[PDB]
Amino acid sequence: CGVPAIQPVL
Amino acid sequence: TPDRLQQASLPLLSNTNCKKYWGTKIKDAMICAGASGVSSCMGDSGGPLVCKKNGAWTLVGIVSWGSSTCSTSTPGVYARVTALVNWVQQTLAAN
Amino acid sequence: IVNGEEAVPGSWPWQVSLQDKTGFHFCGGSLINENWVVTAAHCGVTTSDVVVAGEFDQGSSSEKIQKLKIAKVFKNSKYNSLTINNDITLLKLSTAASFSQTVSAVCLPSASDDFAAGTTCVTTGWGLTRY
Repeated sequence: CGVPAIQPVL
Repeated sequence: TPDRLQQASLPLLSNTNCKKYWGTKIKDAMICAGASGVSSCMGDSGGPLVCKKNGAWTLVGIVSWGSSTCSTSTPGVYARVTALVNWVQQTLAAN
Repeated sequence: IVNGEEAVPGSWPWQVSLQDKTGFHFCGGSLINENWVVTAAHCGVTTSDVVVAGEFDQGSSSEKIQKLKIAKVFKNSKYNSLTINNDITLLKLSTAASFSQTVSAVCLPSASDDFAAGTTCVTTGWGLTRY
């Protein structure tokens, strides 16, 4: 859980 | 509302400091965040407030309520997941 | 979200949209596994509403989204609508979500997890960007 395959860019 | 998904970074506040804005409306199963130039608003309710803990995003709050005008200077109020996770674990186990 | 920015599509894979049968987005939610969604009790979700997973642009016709029906609505009996306290509702999907690159679960904390004042977190949603 909690680790997206597509990394969010903030 | 917008067509595409929006995101925003924002700081968590202590309930004590948050009561300075909301007074006694701030209950124990609530957590405040924001008052930083951004604000959750109508349509965002039920959505997540996530914090990265040990490398994974974890659900810290659920968009609950706040300023009737979504003032970016007032903190938003979220359901404090840590105070409700026992209910979640109980419901999932029984259903 | 007022003052937010557009997210990278598919980068918040647990974010779902609650839409009524009309197709109107009214609330957000988070997938905690393929059969359960956590959302707010104030959203007033019913079994006629749909959970939309894998969506980014609600105005696109070409996204492979998953429209999931709701079997049961579990409103925390501790929810106090007058005070908006314990504002949490679990939704059991009648049709399980299919996890992919764009659809997955968010972690839940331990009731003993500490999240300090000053910590920068992130919030997402399709709420009003201007009020």
